[PDB]
Amino acid sequence: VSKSEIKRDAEELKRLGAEIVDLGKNALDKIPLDADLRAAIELAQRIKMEGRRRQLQLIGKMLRQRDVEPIRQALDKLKNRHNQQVVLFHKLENLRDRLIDQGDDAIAEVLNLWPDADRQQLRTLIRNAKKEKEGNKPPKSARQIFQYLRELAENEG
Amino acid sequence: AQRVQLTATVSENQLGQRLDQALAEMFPDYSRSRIKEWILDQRVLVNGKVCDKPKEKVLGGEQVAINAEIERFEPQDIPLDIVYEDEDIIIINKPRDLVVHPGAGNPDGTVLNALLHYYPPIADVPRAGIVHRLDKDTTGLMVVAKTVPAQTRLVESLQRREITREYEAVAIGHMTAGGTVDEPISRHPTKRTHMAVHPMGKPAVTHYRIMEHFRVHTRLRLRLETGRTHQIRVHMAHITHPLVGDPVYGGRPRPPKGASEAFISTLRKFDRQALHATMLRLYHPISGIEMEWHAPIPQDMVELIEVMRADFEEHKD
Amino acid sequence: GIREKIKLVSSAGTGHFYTTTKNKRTKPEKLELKKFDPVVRQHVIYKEAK
RNA sequence: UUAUUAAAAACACAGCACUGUGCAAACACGAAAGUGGACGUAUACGGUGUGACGCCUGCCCGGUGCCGGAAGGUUAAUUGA
RNA sequence: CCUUGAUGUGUAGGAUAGGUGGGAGGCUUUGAAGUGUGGACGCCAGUCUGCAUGGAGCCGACCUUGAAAUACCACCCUUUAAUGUUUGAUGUUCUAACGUUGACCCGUAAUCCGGGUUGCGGACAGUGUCUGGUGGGUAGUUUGACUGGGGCGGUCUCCUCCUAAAGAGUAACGGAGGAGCACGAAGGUUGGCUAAUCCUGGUCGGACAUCAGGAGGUUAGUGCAAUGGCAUAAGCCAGCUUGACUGCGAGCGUGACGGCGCGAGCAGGUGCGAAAGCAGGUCAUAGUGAUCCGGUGGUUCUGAAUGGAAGGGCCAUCGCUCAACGGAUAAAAGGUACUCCGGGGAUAACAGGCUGAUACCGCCCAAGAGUUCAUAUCGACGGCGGUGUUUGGCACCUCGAUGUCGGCUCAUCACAUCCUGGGGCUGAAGUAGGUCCCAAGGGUAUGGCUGUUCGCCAUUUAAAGUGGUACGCGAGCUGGGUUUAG
Repeated sequence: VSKSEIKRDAEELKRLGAEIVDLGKNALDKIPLDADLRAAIELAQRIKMEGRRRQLQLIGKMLRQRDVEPIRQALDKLKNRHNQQVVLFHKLENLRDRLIDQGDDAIAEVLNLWPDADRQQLRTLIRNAKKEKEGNKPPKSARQIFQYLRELAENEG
Repeated sequence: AQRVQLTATVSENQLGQRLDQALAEMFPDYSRSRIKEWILDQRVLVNGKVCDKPKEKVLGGEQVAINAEIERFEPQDIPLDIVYEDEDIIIINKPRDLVVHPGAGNPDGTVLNALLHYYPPIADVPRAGIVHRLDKDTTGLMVVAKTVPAQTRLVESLQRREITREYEAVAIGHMTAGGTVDEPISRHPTKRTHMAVHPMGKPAVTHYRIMEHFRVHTRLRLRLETGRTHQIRVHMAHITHPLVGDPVYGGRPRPPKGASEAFISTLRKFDRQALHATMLRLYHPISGIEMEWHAPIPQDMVELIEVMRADFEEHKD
Repeated sequence: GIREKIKLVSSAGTGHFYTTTKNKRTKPEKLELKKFDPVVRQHVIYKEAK
């Protein structure tokens, strides 16, 4: 509706692209980014400062022509700034004590709602979780419980 | 009190939101504020545990159980001054502070509830047989047809504007002569309890006459055609001559020069609207013979005109 | 914007390629197009249209 | 108190409250020594808000600041399959 | 991390079923089903196992399970048991580093400092280099041009028609708009064909369904906004198709130029049709970005002693919301009434002369209302003029200075006259009146409110006039409003 209205909208997308290049390689693969865009990211930091502007012009160019919300939404989870991400972790730890203290009454909800949960391994993990807590041993396996639930949270496959 | 259990399971699309909202969609009949007060009452269990913090974030996999109570108009005994009562028409003199139709906040104690107590099966006719509305702060005559064929004839008469209605009012200012006012009216743009004159409003016609004047006030007789909500007040106020003692539509208090202490007390004592209906004319449903009735001047108006008569005869004379 | 720029490489062993644009969304199939190649002085097929 | 247009309702004021500070105290002046605080010791010192006295200071932790807790995710220098 | 053997209880179910393939058999007298302890897993629900007792054998679709096997052969996942390897983390003891603004002694008739003993901490704290985080506390900057306002916005490039005054070009806060694509077919060739709208007839079927017969040869269509063209059709359909090709390209046009467009024709290899010929994109005009610097391929082009290599160069190529679109940084938002400096009437406000949109004043046209009777008195729908003291805009400026509003003193001028004066008409009996004309000689108020101009009120007279005087008068006064600094 206004040429300058598009301008600030496009410029806002430009600084978003400048945030992707300023993000580490290990966390770069987390976002569902296409290979064509991904390949342009690695060349962006290794190019000289003036070429970064051209690369920033590149990154903005084919990022506007496609959908942006899933990329922005996925980036928000990694930054842990989207509201649904932090509450998801709240319920993820809310089912820990619901499961680590009983071990039988909490598995029903997980299997009924999530069909990719390996109940063969989950029961054994709770067996170790009960053993370490009862024997007042350091929680060397409690961390792995959260990783498995977190991994299955976003379709581990 | 209706003690009925209420247990439901929250779904997975209420993620990251509070407690008051979550129960609202799953229970459409109860909204957030109704849910809020019962949460503070320590009578709602979530996951088998009672909660005290309505601003908690609940996502899913929880079983909420509400174990508490839940819950046309009950008639009430109200004194009514019957003027004329028979099998077809009911003429009643409505006293002060009595609304003709109950609303949200007055389940019992109104004209309709009193008429229900006065005659139990009166609920058969719609609206218990009332045909026109009137302000509760204004006393006057009210007409109710007993039988339902009389309801059809009465509403059709007002559509053709056949029934004549008369009002007695007291206003401020030294009036000069009568006349007619024709100004469209709609709702006030800002305040929701005011019905102000609007050029693109509903067309309206009202006539006014004068019987005698006073110092800075007047006693006047007038006829109203359409009995809409507060029609008579605004059309009298659109000529910047507001009614005496009207708190909503009348102007700010303005005692006259050299007013006695008793006169100022009377305006304070007369803290209601200056309106009264004296003479009503109707056509009988199954006979076709006119009836005429008159309403005595209420005691507050008797002293109001008395104090103004003494003041006018003492200062100006 | 929606269009994706593509490169057409000769089916022969030479590395000479041509530049052009095709909409992948509507035509995802690889092109079967032959165009003149100066290095081989003949006409050669071009493939791998992204 | 604005020398040299504003002497006031402005500043300050004893009091009140919060917070920081266990002595080689906090803080300030100082590349540092060292000094002030103080040759004092939580009824002491510093910072902030208000400003006699009487009646009182109600609700809210959402964002920022502060404290504690850390279950978890991201994260450089470092080492070199 | 290297083998070492177990290890996987949602459910019906002989019952502590792990996923991916083969699978109706492998194993065993190089000595077995099934009975016991030892060690041990262990949710004692159950299971593995050295030993010999024992002296010749075990399964699997079985019906059921979402899923069928301790019938075996493998990649293996998780949990975990015991050695050896590597590296971390935590806790305890000590002193010899280090600290000690603890005590004591000496230099030393010394609250500095140093040296010595002891006590207390102690490899902590602290310090040096790098690094993560915080960091307007501090430092250097940026906040482009066009006009708008309580705060914010929009425009900057290209294209179409008109404005545009018949070569070209021609601006404005002039009126209408569009583009940042798309097409591997919607290009080329060859061949073929020609609609809107309406009449009659015709079934569900209607204002299109597709049409049979008709005036129309394009008012239809031409991917999209508009314009100009399009019948040889550029519009429509089908076969083949890549000329949307490589190196060029005389010549011309447009711009100051960078650039952009047209481009006959040559060499090669192609597609179409038999051939003559056409094809270097789309009917055309917007669909875009010069250079610097980055990725890829080629070029032994060069290769800081020799041979390489690294690097550089050339060519093609993808590389901009460089959108401020001839593109100052790769990297930058605001205020200053606390401001300052150098300039400008190149640029606002008040006043002055253009102006009459709006509104005030005069006149004319005169239907109608007016006891008869239009202008005795009004007068609807309109028109022509004048100061112009409201509400406005235009070029001219005193920014190296043009001091306000109001009050006091002082007045002056014009008459569109407030009184006095002379009259006309009167629906003017007299007084008292109303309108109009002439007449500026004189006079034309005192107090409360508010800084007031104005106005209200109180009270007099003949009234307490209207305007110019830059809405007079601060090199006469006043500083009450407006009033920098608190």
